[PDB]
Amino acid sequence: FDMGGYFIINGSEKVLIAQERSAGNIVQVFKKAAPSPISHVAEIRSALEKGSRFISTLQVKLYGREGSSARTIKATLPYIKQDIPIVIIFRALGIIPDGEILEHICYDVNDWQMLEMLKPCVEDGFVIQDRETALDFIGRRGTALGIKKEKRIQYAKDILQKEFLPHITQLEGFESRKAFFLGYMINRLLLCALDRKDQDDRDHFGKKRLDLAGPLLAQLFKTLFKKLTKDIFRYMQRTVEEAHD
Amino acid sequence: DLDLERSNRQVWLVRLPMFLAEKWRLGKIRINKSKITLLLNEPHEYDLELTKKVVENEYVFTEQTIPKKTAIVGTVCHECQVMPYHKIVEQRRNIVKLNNKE
Amino acid sequence: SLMSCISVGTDPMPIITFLSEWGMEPLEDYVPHQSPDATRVFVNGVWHGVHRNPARLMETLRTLRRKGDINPEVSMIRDIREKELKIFTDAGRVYRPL
Amino acid sequence: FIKRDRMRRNFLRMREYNEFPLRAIPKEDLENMRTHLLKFQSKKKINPVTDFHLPVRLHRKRKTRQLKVLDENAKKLRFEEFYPWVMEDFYNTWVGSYEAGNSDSYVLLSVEDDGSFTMIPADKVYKFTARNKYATLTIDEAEKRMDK
Amino acid sequence: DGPTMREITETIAEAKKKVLDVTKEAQANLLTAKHGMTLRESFEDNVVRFLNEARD
Amino acid sequence: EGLVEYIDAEEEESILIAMQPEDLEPAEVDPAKRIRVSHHATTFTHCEIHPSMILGVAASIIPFPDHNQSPRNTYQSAMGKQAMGVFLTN
Amino acid sequence: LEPGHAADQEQAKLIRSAIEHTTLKSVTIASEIYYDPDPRSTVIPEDEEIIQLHFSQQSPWLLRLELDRAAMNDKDLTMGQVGERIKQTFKNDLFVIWSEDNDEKLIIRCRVVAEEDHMLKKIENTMLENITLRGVENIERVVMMK
Amino acid sequence: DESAPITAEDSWAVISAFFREKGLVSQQLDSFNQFVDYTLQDIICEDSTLILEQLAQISRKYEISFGKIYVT
Amino acid sequence: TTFRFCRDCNNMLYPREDKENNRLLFECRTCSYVEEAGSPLVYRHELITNIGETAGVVQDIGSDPTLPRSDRECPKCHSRENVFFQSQQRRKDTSMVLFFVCLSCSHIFTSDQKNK
Amino acid sequence: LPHFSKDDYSPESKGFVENSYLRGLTPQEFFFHAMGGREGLIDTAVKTAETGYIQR
Ligand SMILES: [Zn+2]
Ligand SMILES: [Zn+2]
Repeated sequence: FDMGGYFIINGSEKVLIAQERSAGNIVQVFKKAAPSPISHVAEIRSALEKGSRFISTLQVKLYGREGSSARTIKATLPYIKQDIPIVIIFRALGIIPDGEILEHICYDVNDWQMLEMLKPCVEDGFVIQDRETALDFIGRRGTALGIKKEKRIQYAKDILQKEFLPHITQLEGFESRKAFFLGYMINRLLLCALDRKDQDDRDHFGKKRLDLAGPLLAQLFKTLFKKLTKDIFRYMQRTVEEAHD
Repeated sequence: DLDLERSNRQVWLVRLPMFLAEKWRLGKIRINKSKITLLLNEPHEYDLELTKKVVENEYVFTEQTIPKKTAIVGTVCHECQVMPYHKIVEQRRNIVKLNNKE
Repeated sequence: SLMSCISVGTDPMPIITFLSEWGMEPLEDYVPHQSPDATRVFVNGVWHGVHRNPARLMETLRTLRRKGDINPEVSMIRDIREKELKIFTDAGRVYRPL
Repeated sequence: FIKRDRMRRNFLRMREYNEFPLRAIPKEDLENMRTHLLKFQSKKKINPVTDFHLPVRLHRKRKTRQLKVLDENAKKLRFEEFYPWVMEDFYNTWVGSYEAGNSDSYVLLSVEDDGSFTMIPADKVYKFTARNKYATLTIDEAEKRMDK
Repeated sequence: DGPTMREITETIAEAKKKVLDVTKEAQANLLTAKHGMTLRESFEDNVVRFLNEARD
Repeated sequence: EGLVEYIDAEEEESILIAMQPEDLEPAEVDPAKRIRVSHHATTFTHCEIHPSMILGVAASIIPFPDHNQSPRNTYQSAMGKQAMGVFLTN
Repeated sequence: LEPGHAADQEQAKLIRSAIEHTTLKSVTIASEIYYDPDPRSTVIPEDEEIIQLHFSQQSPWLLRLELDRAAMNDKDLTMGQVGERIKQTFKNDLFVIWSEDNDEKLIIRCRVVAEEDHMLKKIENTMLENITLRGVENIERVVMMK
Repeated sequence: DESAPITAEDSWAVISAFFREKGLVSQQLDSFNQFVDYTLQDIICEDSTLILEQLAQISRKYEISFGKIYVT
Repeated sequence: TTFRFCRDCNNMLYPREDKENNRLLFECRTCSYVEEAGSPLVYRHELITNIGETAGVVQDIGSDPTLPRSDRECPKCHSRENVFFQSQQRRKDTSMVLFFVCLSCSHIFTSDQKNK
Repeated sequence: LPHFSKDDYSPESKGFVENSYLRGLTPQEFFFHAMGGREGLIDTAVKTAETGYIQR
């Protein structure tokens, strides 16, 4: 009748209680009832399926309360300090014209409301009209360790190809795909701002993920294995540097 | 010294299935006047759909600051796609879903 | 609850490979003006492309899901109003037999 | 109204056409030239290379014992070729970029004079963009003009 | 007793008919809410009031 | 053979589940039995194996928990984790 | 209330109409902007009736808006007293016209002495938010209770 | 017959055929077994390669990589 | 409100006042593309929004098992087989007026007896 | 619950328990009753936790 399903350490029967956490790689939208200038927040915790355990999270913010005009949209980027508008990021992804931007965000030409709320972002996107000036803009905005501009434009492009949206993939050339996904997130944010969809519920049990011994021992054995490799290499460098056997 | 050879050549772009494409890594196309097929060598015949009729702003070039030898081939004439004893191909497609590790 | 279990996670690669064989257009070739009524396909939150026939494709994936080819732990949802089709094969989900 | 626990005894007591051939070009021409694709991003339907005028030019623009990380092959060869090409005259500008995803399976059916066709496997595919239509910019002038 | 059980069944049944009638009048957009609340709030107050009245 | 299927909480949003099989599937009373719902819904895609399975391990020991209030089921579910008994034979 | 005016509903309706906050946005169904260069003549064929009446150097740009008659009832208002409020708000820089209560469509039009559209849009925000038609601040939903 | 509809009590049999297969605590055993089977090889193979860069004045290098892990 | 885009530039056409002929125009500030005006309307706010209540209506709406079924006949084809659902516009002041969707001609006829 | 239809405003589907403790309860009613019980326990716990601080 012994069901098993536990461990034995130092003669003690230890049990690993199932942990509970939230899921990732899902676009979420929430409201802000505080006097903050941000009205709706589009959070999305991006991470790979296996390895590294990514924590970077993308956020697309909608500024301006209801009633007031000039409600622009600005999304934050990792390693970049201040927030960057969505249209400028679209310029940095290779899409220069604005009709294509409105074609990626809103998928219905008959609807005039979303396109109407896109106007201020098309104005700031009119201020910066070039892809190279957008790459230099994100290069000058965040991460000042590049010093040189020629390395900060290519470094910013590598940020847009690697750190920007870790999921899907991290190779070069997938900027069109990420442009469509970004326009999808903006479509969900503005579509949630038009009172057509309720705030995303976090209490839905389907959006929750449990962790048994598998994931826990995966994180633990992963970190311990990394430390093991680092220590072994440390012994290698000590051996070749001190010149011994 | 880039030179456009002709560009007048008309080329058709094809999206092939993976086994025949990797096999190509000869047949006879039968144009039926708005439905065209393909009689491969023994083996199957394949209907190729007129994927995109008008296909402008698309061309084909080849290659023989660092300038290199560039040659222009021809214009793209029609966007196409090959469509498919099909039970064996369906079983092979069901059979590819059986990959495992040691 | 007495019949509740926790998923373990499978491999999404054979499913993504199987979708493109029935005409699943990639995402980079998408034009909303040439295909407005196309149903978006989502695999673990990743948008790989759309498809202009979600009925026959969904019936195929369901029939192949009931025969035992695809792991039953994978949960597939087809939101009609949202016009989406989410596919979840990640570990941690709690399911129950019915 | 009671739990039936005698199921062991109950179960024990109960049980016109036109055919044209295809051919594979010898691999010598495939070893001489690599076939790439062209796709424009200017919305204008026509835009041929004859209307692109001439001369058309497409050209590509102390420490002790330590540690290295690593990297693989094809990704490194694609990473070292980070110089995109451009086609111009002497003015229209077209600057292309890689597409990568549209590799997969792409076979070319080049039509010759006869009804037969010549199939060539596509190496890569690039998206050309018409650059510098309006002709304007600024850099620091736009960084100071955006601070108003 | 039996007759009391039938009187309870009819009591609840009458309240169910009332909630169905107010439900049809609300779906037909024939009921205007009072000042201070909306249509859904007044409808829920009427349904809850009828159910608590039948239970009491 | 395609006779039973697992369903999480995400797919549960897009299915219609029936409680009892022989009470809600076929199409059409003693006053001691409880009053149930009707079978006006036709598009039943799935059916519950048995409702008594929604309870946990501790609540399963409760006799007739339907006729008992919920907080008593919780208190009994808490006292069931400390009663004297025989855990194993070894 | 006062002991003299007790058990009276109309008096309480006057008190409620004297303290309950009301704004111009409350009565507004929609607004729209038009380019109409000639100050007097209007391209719009309907509003011509208004043009005929309310008339008998300025901005070519027109700001126009429509009110809910039900809002004009629930919150007792007069197109006249509204136009009075705006006129005594912006004073003379903004010319004003408003439709009659008899009109089955409530219309209000306004003009001014880069593009004029942006100026009008600013004035739109001021109109909706910063105008209170009647009632003292921070008072809502006055409920009659016996 | 064999094609007759089932009843409410019959469902209990199904539940039996469930607990005979899984067991009351099968999620921990399946998750742990899958961890031992695949997670070990995945963690070992995902970051096994480490190289030392040696300089001399002719360049030199060294490498250590982990392969198939073995459990006892 | 339903503005156009430039040619080649594809940028939005900001309104430009024509003081010479005194008429509205549509310009692109990047280039020199200015087209005439077919309407004096420029901006419409529309405060009280009533659209979006019937959102998300698809050709395959009749195959939804989660949706209910009614027996009321259509005013057009007179088909008693239809699927009804309330407004899709989610808001506090949204009425509970049903929306009937016939399963034959795909017509959307409501149940409001006051205003139709 | 996923056992009823969408846009259902009937009182039975919205939480009305027409059965009694003498004849048992249905699952869709026992679930809501469990929600009310857990809510009662949580509310009592919070009222006590704040009652102590107020007392001090
Ligand atoms: Zn332009
Ligand atoms: Zn009809």
